[PDB]
Amino acid sequence: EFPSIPLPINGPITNKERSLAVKYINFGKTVKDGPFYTGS
Amino acid sequence: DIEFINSLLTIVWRFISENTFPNGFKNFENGPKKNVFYAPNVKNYSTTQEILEFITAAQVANVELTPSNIRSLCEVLVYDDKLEKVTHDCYRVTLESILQMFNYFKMFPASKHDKEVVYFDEW
Amino acid sequence: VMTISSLEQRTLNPDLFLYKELVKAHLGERAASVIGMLVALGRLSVRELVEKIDGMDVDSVKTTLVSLTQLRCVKYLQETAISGKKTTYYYYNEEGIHILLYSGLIIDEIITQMRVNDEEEHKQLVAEIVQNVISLGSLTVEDYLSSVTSDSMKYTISSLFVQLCEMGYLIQISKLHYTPIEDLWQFLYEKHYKNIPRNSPLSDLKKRSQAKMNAKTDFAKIINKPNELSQILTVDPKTSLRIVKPTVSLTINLDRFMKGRRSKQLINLAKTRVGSVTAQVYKIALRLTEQKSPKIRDPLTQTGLLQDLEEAKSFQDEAELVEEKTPGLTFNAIDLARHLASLINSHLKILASSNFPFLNETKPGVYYVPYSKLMPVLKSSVYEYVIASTLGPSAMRLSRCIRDNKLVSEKIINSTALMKEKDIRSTLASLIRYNSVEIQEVPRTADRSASRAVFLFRCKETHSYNFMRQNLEWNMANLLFKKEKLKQENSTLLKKANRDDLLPSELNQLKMVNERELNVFARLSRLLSLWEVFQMA
Repeated sequence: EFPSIPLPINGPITNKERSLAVKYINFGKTVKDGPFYTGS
Repeated sequence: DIEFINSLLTIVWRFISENTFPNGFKNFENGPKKNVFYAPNVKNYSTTQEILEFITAAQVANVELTPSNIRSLCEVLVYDDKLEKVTHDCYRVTLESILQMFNYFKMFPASKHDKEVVYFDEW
Repeated sequence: VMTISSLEQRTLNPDLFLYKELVKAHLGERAASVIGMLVALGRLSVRELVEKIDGMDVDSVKTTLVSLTQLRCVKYLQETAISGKKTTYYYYNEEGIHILLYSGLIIDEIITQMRVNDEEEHKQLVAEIVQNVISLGSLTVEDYLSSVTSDSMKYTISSLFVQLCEMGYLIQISKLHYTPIEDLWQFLYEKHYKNIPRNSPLSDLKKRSQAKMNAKTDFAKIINKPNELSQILTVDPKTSLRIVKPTVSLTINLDRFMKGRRSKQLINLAKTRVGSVTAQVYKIALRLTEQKSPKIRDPLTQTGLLQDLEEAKSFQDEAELVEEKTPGLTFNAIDLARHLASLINSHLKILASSNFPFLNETKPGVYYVPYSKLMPVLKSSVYEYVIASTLGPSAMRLSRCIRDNKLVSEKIINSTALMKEKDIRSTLASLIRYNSVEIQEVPRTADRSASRAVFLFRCKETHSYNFMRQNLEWNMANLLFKKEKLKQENSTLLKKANRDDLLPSELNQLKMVNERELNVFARLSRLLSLWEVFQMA
């Protein structure tokens, strides 16, 4: 793209905390399957 | 300008780091800095004309005998990137000694999709 | 043309696109429609939402307000007029949206908070009830225990339930937190002003001392009732085990969680200037003084303050008196920070002499942490390390030497540490665009030109802290919008992955997008840990 400029880092690849995002997506799915959703 | 400024900064930072902290306990973590200074004593000092003595111990062969103006200039140079300069001119290298060897930022970057740049193109 | 670099959300939506994207991934699409009108307009009633949505009716608006009240995302405010016709009013609630924002970082700290009983109870006892409190809102005990059948181990939840509300998070439900901040002060500003009879003027007002000091008095027990309270706690039945009252429902508190979250930035400052073991004993001395701390800014001066300079001067002085006069937080003695001898006292003296403003102000020998005199140093020590990490260390040395004096001139930077006109004046233009230089010119002419003028470089605060805060908020809004865009290529893959709970191209499709869906949360947690410092005073 138009930007390629020096190092916006604090974005590496080594997670070490994969279960934390599992807790994130588990909370997301439990709010997704709640009694109230108010979709569409 | 431009290399001898970095040379003088390197040697005065090395002298501060070897003056206010021991030598052989920086590159490893075996009871660090002798459990630093063995629950530190009342020593807690700095150079106070000793840094100009370490200057005088090794110089270039030219007009670089500076003191009392470039001394304060390098002092201001070392309290806007490093040493805090509390009274008694006390100097501690605790973060620059780690940066010379915010942590654990390895394995960067990727050649792929989003963040992994999120910079200008403003966001 | 070819807008693929996401330019179409540049100049349409800061500071509300975050609030719309946090609720679109959690509460459907109809709640985003009303929360995009509560933020964009202000206070508006039910029918004012109906005549503004153009696509929902009273059957649709009132259905969604219950789902937003359950997650305390909408503040109630019932009011009336001078002629009558009492109606209902609604604000947008940012604390509930922050509860939806973190939502797993809450169950990150609450797991690593208990003692020796480790990895036999923090998998299904507490981790299944705390996420149910965060997900379903206000919960009681009797409606939760009906979900289990043949409750043999029915008192195992009670021991972890009395322990959790003993030191914080669990709290009595929002009988006060749905009422807004400003009307709680404005109704109190009037109901102790209209009962004073006619008397002497005495410089024609005088009650703008008396009554509002009275207001301050009965502000103090309004906030203090949602805290550690003896109405729900210390209930002792006869010939039985100690228990709390299970009848009333209870929720979580986002007031002790934030002061427990500030401790991580305090430890990150403690990595500077001292080692690891001394940082560990400062860590445990900080964790012992969590739940009694003065919190991030009280609602006393959040709104209603019309900038009375005597009151604004004396508010930061009386907070020092709150900090000095505690019921036990100042008692950071030897017998309190070694169990929960002289060597740790020497390390604590090094903490006193570390010269960052923590663990200072100690006359008799018992130590205290100055929370109020630390916050500019906390907000500035992390602000410098972002220009250094992203833009450059030379720009960090420059932006520190703008503040090393006040209003540095032109020919003063190039006297220090670097030559002239090579990248000194080049990184200034890379820092005017981030509200971190704030140029100010003075001419000698009569029409304020730029040729016959000189430049003055003063680092004006509270403009660099807010622009980076809005930048971090809009990066967070960017990160969740792209995540819900790649979900559209999985509506025919993840919904269809329910009838069984090999086509190896799906190994590069299903099990390839999963870590692509994980590494956005993995850095959203770091965005959260980097953004919090600009909203803790």
